[PDB]
Amino acid sequence: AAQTNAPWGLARISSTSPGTSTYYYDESAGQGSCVYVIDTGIEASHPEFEGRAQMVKTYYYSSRDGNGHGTHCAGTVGSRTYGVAKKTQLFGVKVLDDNGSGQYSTIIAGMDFVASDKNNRNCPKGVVASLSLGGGYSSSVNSAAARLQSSGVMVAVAAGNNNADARNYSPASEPSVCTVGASDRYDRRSSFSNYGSVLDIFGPGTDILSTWIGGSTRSISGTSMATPHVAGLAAYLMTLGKTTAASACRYIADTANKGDLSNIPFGTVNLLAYNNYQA
Ligand SMILES: [Ca+2]
Repeated sequence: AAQTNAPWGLARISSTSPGTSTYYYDESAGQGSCVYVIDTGIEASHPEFEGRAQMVKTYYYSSRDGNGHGTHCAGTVGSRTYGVAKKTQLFGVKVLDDNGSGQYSTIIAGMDFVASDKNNRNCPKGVVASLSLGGGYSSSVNSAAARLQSSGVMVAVAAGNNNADARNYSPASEPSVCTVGASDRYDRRSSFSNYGSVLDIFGPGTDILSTWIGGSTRSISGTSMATPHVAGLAAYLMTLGKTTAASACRYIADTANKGDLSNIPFGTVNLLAYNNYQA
């Protein structure tokens, strides 16, 4: 398949080079996989989701996304126009309030929720979780992310937007998950992206067009936007049978574009997510 005039980030994850605008992908498009978006919720009624999105848990008085961030992330995972994995099922877990903040105890509960709830869903090709959130180091937050990964979910987490070493942020610093940095359309590390040895991979994170609340769309930037590209790529590759949840991060790193990015400090991987699709 070929989607012309795609968002630059989709085009980038199907290309060996910057500067193209078509997204190429296998038509299976993540069918039979599931992605949990652990964030501010998802506006499931958005037509871009085509009935494939639903809210499954909230820790607040409503399951509505009153912020937009979670809807934007879900759109990059799996919306029809803006998504990597255009046929995946999307499950929203609202651990962040409508101001975009959440207590660590609530975030931990949401991760343990996903580890159990996957047994209540039909995801024969595999289960992914996209965690576009983060704060200071907490061993409890890291151990919750580690447990989720151990349960058989591919966990993708944002490196954080502090232009600092991700070792000092959670769940970014948990070694066993897939920690995602952000790049821009000219293959530079995004100026805000955290870095360090704990990073596994970079994805597109600057000026990312996706869905928003009110049935709308907008471009925004962050490692939060890079993370759902990687989560959607994992869902896509699972459906193709190329990898499993336990192996997906290593598979993505093994098949990534190498050495493309500038401004990677020594000790941090120089790797940009790539779907290796050949039509
Ligand atoms: Ca890792």
